[PDB]
Order: sequence, then C-alpha cells, then structure tokens
Amino acid sequence: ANVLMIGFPGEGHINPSIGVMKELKSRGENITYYAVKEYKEKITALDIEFREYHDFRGFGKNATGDEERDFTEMLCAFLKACKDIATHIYEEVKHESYDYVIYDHHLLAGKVIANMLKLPRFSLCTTFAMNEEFEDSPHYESYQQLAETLNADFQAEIKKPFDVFLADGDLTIVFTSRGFQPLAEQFGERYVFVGPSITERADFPFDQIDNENVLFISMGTIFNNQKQFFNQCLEVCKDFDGKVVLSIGKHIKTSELNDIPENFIVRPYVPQLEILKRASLFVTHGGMNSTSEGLYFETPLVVIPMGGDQFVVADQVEKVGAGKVIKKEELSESLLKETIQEVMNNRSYAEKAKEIGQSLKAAGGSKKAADSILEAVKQKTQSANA
Amino acid sequence: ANVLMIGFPGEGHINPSIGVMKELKSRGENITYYAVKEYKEKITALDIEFREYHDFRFGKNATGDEERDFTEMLCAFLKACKDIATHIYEEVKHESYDYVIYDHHLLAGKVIANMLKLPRFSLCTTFAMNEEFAKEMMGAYMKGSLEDSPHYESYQQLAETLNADFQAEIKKPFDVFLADGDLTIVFTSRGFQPLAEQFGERYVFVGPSITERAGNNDFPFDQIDNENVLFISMGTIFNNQKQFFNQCLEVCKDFDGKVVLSIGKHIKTSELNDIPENFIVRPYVPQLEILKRASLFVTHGGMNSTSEGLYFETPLVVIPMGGDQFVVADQVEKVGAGKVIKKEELSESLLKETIQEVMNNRSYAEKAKEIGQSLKAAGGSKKAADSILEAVKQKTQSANAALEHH
Ligand SMILES: O=c1ccn([C@@H]2O[C@H](COP(=O)(O)OP(=O)(O)O)[C@@H](O)[C@H]2O)c(=O)[nH]1
Ligand SMILES: O=c1ccn([C@@H]2O[C@H](COP(=O)(O)OP(=O)(O)O)[C@@H](O)[C@H]2O)c(=O)[nH]1
Repeated sequence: ANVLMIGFPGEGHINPSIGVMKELKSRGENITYYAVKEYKEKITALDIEFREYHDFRGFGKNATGDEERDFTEMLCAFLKACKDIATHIYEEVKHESYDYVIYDHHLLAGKVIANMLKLPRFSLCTTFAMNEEFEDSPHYESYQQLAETLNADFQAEIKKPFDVFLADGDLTIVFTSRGFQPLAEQFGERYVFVGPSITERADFPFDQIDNENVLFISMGTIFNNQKQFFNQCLEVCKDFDGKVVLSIGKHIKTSELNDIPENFIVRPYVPQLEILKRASLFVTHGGMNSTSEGLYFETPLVVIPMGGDQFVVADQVEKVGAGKVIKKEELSESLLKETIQEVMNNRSYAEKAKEIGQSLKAAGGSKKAADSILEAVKQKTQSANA
Repeated sequence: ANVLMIGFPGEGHINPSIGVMKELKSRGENITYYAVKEYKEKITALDIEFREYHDFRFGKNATGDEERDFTEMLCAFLKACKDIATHIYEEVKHESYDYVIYDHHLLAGKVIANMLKLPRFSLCTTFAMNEEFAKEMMGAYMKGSLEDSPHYESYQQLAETLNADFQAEIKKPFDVFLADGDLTIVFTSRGFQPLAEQFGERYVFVGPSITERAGNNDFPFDQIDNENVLFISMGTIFNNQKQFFNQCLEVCKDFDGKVVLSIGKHIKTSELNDIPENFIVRPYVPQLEILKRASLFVTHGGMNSTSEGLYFETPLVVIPMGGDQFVVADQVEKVGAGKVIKKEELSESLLKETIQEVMNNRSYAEKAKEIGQSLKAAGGSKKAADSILEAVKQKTQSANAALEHH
C-alpha cells in the first residue's frame, strides 16, 4: 500500500519512527516521509522518499531549561505551524494515491491531513501515553482564533489546550510497555504499547571502550546547553575506573569546558544505542527515548530532568527503582558524585533496570508496531466491503 | 504586492530603508511609508506614498553629556507606540496590504503587523542585538534596581495596555525596542557584527544600504572634485558640539586640500570662529557623495556614518558621543580601520595628532578597504529585497492555498 508518514521536528520523534518505517517497507509498504531538512539523512538511509516541510523551530535546540516559557505563546507557534504544514502537505498530496496516514502523535497536522484525505491514520507516540490526567497571557488572543480556524475548517477538534499535541490516530503506537507507563490501565486497546523501536541508525572510537567499564552521560539533543553540569561531570567522574563517554551536543565546543580528564571521551553526538550496549550507568536528562533506550539495555539511570515530560519520566524511573533523580536545583559536585556512586553501588537499581528492560523488550518493538498498523488497515479494508 | 512600511523618527533609520524601498518598487511593489514630516522629501522622491505620524521627539541637538534613564525611554516609546499604532490603524484599516516592513526599533511596526495579521520584516539599522547585547545597552542607562525606577509601574501599566488592546506581545523590556520580524534585515556584515555566530538565519546580514538620495547635487562638487578631502560630521543627533567644531577650524586650517564640515541644523556657522579659506561649512551635506570623494572621515561613530565611510573604504577617526557609538568605535578599532578619541581625552593637539596619524596611513587605508569589502560583500539593498520577496512568496502561496482548500 501507499503510506503518507508525517514526522515531528525533533530527533526524539524521528528516531523511533525509523524502525517502524523499516518494518513497513520490508512488509511491502511504499512510504512518503515528510520531515524537516535536519533529519533528511535518517530517512533517505531506509531508501524511502523524503519530502520537506518548513522547520518551525528557532525553539528546540541549545536550551538550558532555565528559559522563560509562555505555554500559550508556545501553543500559538504550534497551531500556526499546524495550519502551515497541513496547507503545504495537502497541496502536494491532494491528487496523489495514499491508502493510509502515519504521523507523529505530537504533530496535530498529521491528524488534520488524515481528516483532509478521509483516510485511516495511526499516531506514533514517543512520550508516555497521555490522557486528560497528565493560558491567559499576552499571546492568549491568537491561541483561541487559531484553534477556531483549525476546528471549523481542518477538523482539528481542539477542545482543551492539552488536546493540541494529543492527536490520537485509529491506533496510538506507544514506544513503551504497559510495565513502565504511568496509569497504564487507563489506556484501552487502541494504545499499542510496543516498547522501544530500536534499529541501526545513521566514527566513534569503540577500540577505546572495548574491555572498559563505561559510564555514559548525555542531556539529549535539546536541553544540552549545560556547561556548568558538564564541568561538574569532569570533576565527579575523573577517578572512574573505566571510560566516561560524554555527549555535549552540537553547540558547546569541548575547548569551552575545563580540561578533559584522561578517562573521558567527549563528542557532540555519539551512537547512543551502541554506547548503551556497553554502559554500566547512564546519566540522562530523562528524555523518554534516552530513558527507554537505557532501560531496554538494562542500564540503571541517574536522571536530571530539565523540562517538558522529563519530570514525569524521572518520577517514573524512581517509582519503579531503576534509577535515582537529582533535581537541577540540588545539583552539586558532591550530590552528583554520591548519586552516581549509589546507583552503581546498590545492585537494586541494575536489577530493576533489567526487569523493566525485559518488559520493554517483550512488548515487541518496531515489528509489533508495523504488524498492528497493517492488521488495522486489513480490517478497515475488510469491514469496508461488509 | 501592496507594502506598508513604518519608519523610525531618525535619519539613521530612514536612510538605509531608502535603498530597500527603491529595490522593492523597481520589482513592482506598491509601497506606503509612514514617517515624521522631517523625512517626507527623502520618501516622496522614491515615488512611493509618504504618510505622516506625530513627531514624539530627545533625538536632536544633543551634546552626549545628557544623563538618560532606561525605564524613562521605555515609557516614552511605549506611549508613542500606542499613539502611532492607533493613528496608523485608523488610516489603513480599510486598505489591503500583503505585508509590513518596519524599523526594528519601532514597536508600533510589529503592533500594526499582528493587528493586520500580516507577515512582517524588521530593518535593523544598528548592529544586530540579542539579549546579551540588549542588556549591555540597557545597562548603561540604569542607576539602581528596576523596582526603584521612577517609570517602573508606569512601564508595567503601558505594557499591560499594549498587550491587552494592541496585541503588542511584550514579554521583556527588550521587546519594546527590539521588535524582530519574520526576518530581521541587518545593515552590516557578519564580519563587522559582534557575536555574529550567535545570530541565526532569520537575521539577514546585508551590509550597508547605499543608493542616491534626494538633495544629492545641492553641494558645490566642482570645489572638491580633484582635491584631497577631509570630511567631519557628528551625525544628526549628537551634533551640539560648538567647541569641537571650533577645534576642527583651527586644527585643519593648514590642510593641503578641502575640509567639508557638517555642523547640523541647530548651530549657525555665524556662531563659530572664523572659517578658514579651505572649508565648506554646511548644516547638512549629501554625505554619500562627500564620502565618495573623501580621503578621511572624522565621525561620531554612528552606525550609518561609520558603515557608509567603510563602504567607500575611507579610514576613520571616531569620537563616540552616546548610544551604540562606543561599541561601533570598539569595532572600528578592532578591525584596524580607524582610530578612536575618547571625548574625555579630546584636545586640539590630540585631534590634530589623531587626524595626522590616520591621514595617508597605509595600515588604516588597507584595514578600511578590507572591512569595506566585508561590508560590500553582504549584498546590500538587492539582497534585502530578494530575502523579503522570497518570504512574502511562500506566505502568499500558503494563505491562497488554504483559501482554495476552504
Ligand atoms: O549523543 C547522542 C544524543 C542523543 N541521541 C539520541 O537522540 C534521542 C534523544 O531523544 P530524547 O527523548 O531522549 O530527548 P530529547 O533530545 O528529545 O530531549 C535518542 O533517541 C538518543 O539515542 C543519540 O543518538 N546520540
Ligand atoms: O550632513 C549630513 C549628516 C548626516 N547624514 C546622514 O545622516 C545619517 C546619520 O546616521 P548615524 O547612524 O551615522 O548617526 P545619528 O545621526 O543617528 O547619530 C547617515 O545616514 C548620514 O549619511 C547626511 O546625509 N548628511
């Protein structure tokens, strides 16, 4: 069948989609993937057609997490971006032949396009599953009028501001297991909890970490403007008996940091899945992808949440006993060292990380995702005839 | 397409806009240009429609010794932002515009844009300013705490009103004087810009905007055309400088060539000391035509004057008086294109010695040519129109496509 995929502008959204697109292609699907130019190479590597839409970020990069955020302003930028992307894509696809639509769950545009084409549609949810459980500013005026335009014309059914990034499809594919999800039992059969979507991705000196203990540190791809934290890591981990792989993001130069201790390997970006296979501990911001990848590879965590859903993922890691949280406000050299030591020392963390990892692996990954979608498309094509 | 342009009340804001408007008109844009009456004739000579707003200026006949308060300036601009947007919306509300262009330092241009819900582009006639840059400029004009500022509560009340009633979207004091559009056209090169790497692609660095201006032949060019020419100007604001003009008359009376001295529109040449026989003294000159012909420029370090002199590869002596002149003076000294005199060290002897050091000097001449090439290389008025027109294309195509879907 002919599939229209619309992604979200972030590496945490694109990465899990790759395994699903790979699986669908192998099972006969012919895929057109819309995304921002930044992530083009990740899609062209599957030999899938890439098409561009305008990158409405600019924020989504070089964040401290200390920034002034107007929820309602952010919502306006999102809703304006939705209208623009839906208008752009529909104009290109309106006379093309697609059997169904896949889209990133946080890009309302994808649901709008599926409504415009009147096709079956499937959302890919890279956060926890979210329902209602989980706005009177200088930008509030536009918000309400954007939402009205989208509701009237683009069948967006935006009731609450929370609806704006919770665009459920016919199924919502969730890249966790019911074993990790907060309030898992509130989510019905249309939430397919497949756990992590893990496959080979698009240099790293692996010979330097072969037969070394590995401690991995990364604040992900957005909240990585963390010079003070990276300098604290250097003092905390210099006596680690092994190698410390530190990902510092694509903005801070290594030379802007204090002198790098001889046991560190510092890079802007690392093959994170390959590092985690070798890692005995992961110091993470609690991004859902980084957290779920770490637990998938049975790595205990120290979570330093910066923003968005990281606070709810940090809370969940601590609740199930697979790691320990340090709030950014409580970060010191001493507490960071004591916390790293505790999570490596206390075998409880590694055992719980293994248990969650088994649950995440048992959920079936990109294969279960692609199988559920195809089965749902077979069933609509069948119940149609009936 | 139909363009609404909203200018800032100062010659340094109007002048670079001239080249952009000419480029857009010559690609068949129809432009309406709001400004103060003072600049009418610069705008009407483009054969675009000039329209008035009230001159709320403070911004003329200054010495640079006047103490100014940041919070006070905020409140001046917020009050005038409210008056200008009210007046302009009343006049344009029945008209059909495709997009807005406005001076980066006029919040009213952004207010009018989101009030017509149109795409918008800001023209930045200073260096590009991010929060860090904006805080050092604001810092110069703050004595104590925000709380204890006479105008603080007044700033908060104006800002509430402008958000509630003028969809002004002010979040930090900087929103009032740094009103980024969909793009921000900056009239400098990344080469001359401090912290250039910190500005993303929505900042379009076009260098200077240089074209023939209205009143361009008013001057006796025949008298300077084949002579060594020394040009002196303290710009259009910080030109209340009788004592400095007197020092120039003395210091340059032996100059082997012509001295063109612009004294501004407030001090009568009759109030100065005797004018030497090699001087042409005028309240205002066609400054681009003078710099074409100048061997040296003694400037206050205004962004436009400095960037216009460097464009024509003129080495500089810079005597910064206020505002962004200290940071443009530091940039001139950093690129080796001129020498700075601090106003506190200004003497007849130090003025003579500095002019003598820069005149004919290979080092300043080579460094002035090198930065002038950085400035000319950024693409000017033409690159400014290309970038704006591209953005209007996509926003128009998007709007009209959405209409067709409806
Ligand atoms: O050096 C790096 C840093 C990050 N990532 C990947 O980037 C994604 C980050 O997503 P996450 O949800 O953890 O956080 P975000 O960057 O969205 O905050 C994950 O798939 C990581 O494996 C990686 O491959 N290499
Ligand atoms: O006799 C004069 C004096 C000034 N200007 C123009 O006025 C502007 C002054 O701007 P600047 O940013 O240099 O200084 P300000 O006057 O804003 O301090 C520049 O475009 C000059 O070319 C001019 O044409 N003739």
